[PDB]
Amino acid sequence: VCSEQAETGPCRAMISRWYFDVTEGKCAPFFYGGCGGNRNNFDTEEYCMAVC
Amino acid sequence: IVGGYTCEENSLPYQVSLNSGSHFCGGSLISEQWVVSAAHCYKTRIQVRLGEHNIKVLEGNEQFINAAKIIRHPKYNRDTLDNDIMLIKLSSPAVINARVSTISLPTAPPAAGTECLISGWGNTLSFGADYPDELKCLDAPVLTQAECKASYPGKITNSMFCVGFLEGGKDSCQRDAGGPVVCNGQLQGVVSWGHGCAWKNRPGVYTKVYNYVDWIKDTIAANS
Ligand SMILES: [Ca+2]
Repeated sequence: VCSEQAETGPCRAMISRWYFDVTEGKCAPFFYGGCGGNRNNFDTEEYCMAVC
Repeated sequence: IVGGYTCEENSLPYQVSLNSGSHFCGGSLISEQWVVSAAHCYKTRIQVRLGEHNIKVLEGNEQFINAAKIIRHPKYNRDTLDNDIMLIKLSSPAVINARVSTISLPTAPPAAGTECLISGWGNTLSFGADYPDELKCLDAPVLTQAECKASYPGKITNSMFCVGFLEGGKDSCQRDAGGPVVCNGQLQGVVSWGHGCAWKNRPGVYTKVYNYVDWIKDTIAANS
């Protein structure tokens, strides 16, 4: 879960979210399409770092 | 919009943008009090922006109105994206004028080969991110059902149809969702989903507005 690539998914919305980046070892922003994708997908950076 | 061009300044008076902290989806003004968008663009709180061309630059024509009712289609499926359509009721009526106006609901289904106009402030790159400040347009044909099912085996529902180019290069993209597909003066489509943007053999998939015309009418009457 904490090692999935940031996936925007098939939907075409633009929603600011966070994922854990294993290379940088910290959470980073990405744009999520609003559906599908994977669980490496958080609303806030703090919550991301909380889980990952 | 990938592979499109900049819309003429006052040309799409029915194009809207959905806004929370920022622009995240499009929509279409269909009456002075109601907007059509996608169910997956649903948020609990939405400000609607009308009369926009450059979302970063106050030009003088804009109306900012908060949603007072946001209504996903009752049968919207979050896993299959079936019935991906949504109504927003504006909290005050929009003022109808040269720069803010209604697009007609369809009186018939879309026919393959018809050239349509797709618009939005969506990403302009198939790889990478380049979000525009100015409204983009794309002229694109409705594809046959066979074409649509062949590109997305086991994924095309009765509420979905495809517009675009099998050869790729031109498509709607992220931040375009909920925006209009307009054919011969009628709103035929709502930007929904796709595999990538403008990828070879992965045309954009859109909600078939014509299938919700009765639902739209009844919902508007139920909430007046
Ligand atoms: Ca503006």
